Amino acid sequence: SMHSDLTFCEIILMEMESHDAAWPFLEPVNPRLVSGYRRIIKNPMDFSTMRHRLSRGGYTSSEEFAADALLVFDNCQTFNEDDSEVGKAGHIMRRFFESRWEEFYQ
Ligand SMILES: CC(=O)c1c(C)[nH]c(-c2csc(N3CCNCC3)n2)c1CCC(C)C
Ligand SMILES: CC(=O)c1c(C)[nH]c(-c2csc(N3CCNCC3)n2)c1CCC(C)C
Repeated sequence: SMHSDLTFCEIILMEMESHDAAWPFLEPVNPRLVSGYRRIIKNPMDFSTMRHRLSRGGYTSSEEFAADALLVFDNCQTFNEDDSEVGKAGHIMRRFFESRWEEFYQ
């Protein structure tokens, strides 16, 4: 399971999931709702996958956790136009994440 030293990451992820712009990213991108996603996006990521990975001990370090967070936002900007609803949400969430991360990494 998760080491207590990563509790700050668990909290950041909880706060991300609660954010008004998080709704696109809560669960894996759903083939029932959009086609051609995994054709393009070779490493899908979403907050529920991260939540389960963190809780089971699948992140040994905070850097591995942060890499998956950034993968959510990198995938979003690779697939979606910047002015689309999901594209805009990804930019909001990246800023929110990076602002929280910078409290710890400075
Ligand atoms: C392609 C993409 O990057 C997307 C991401 C990260 N999310 C979503 C999305 C949209 S609507 C929804 N849910 C989740 C589950 N609950 C119902 C609503 N997820 C997309 C598809 C965008 C567009 C093609 C509709
Ligand atoms: C239910 C669902 O599967 C959905 C699919 C495929 N797309 C969208 C979507 C994208 S953007 C937008 N709007 C609505 C009108 N006002 C705000 C912008 N709805 C949804 C609703 C999901 C909900 C979590 C927001």
